[PDB]
Amino acid sequence: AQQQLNKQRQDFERVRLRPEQLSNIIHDESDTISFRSNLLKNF
Amino acid sequence: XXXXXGRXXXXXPXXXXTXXVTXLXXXXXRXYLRFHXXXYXXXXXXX
Repeated sequence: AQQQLNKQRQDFERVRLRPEQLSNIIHDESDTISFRSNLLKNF
Repeated sequence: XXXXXGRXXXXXPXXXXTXXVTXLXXXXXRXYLRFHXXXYXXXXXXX
């Protein structure tokens, strides 16, 4: 019964390695940097 | 006719450098591994 261990590993890893999205993922600067607004300001 | 002394020579047809040769005697005159047995879920699964 090595398939049961594999199913358990799959269930664990699907929860562990799942990526966050449209949520607490909050980014720093250098991610939310608008190039257009800086170009306009410098113009 | 052409046979000579018991020899049967009869069956014969009768009718850069440019070397000359004598006639009648020519001489100059698939499968990719699945997870098990690949060494994980054999050290794992904290559930």
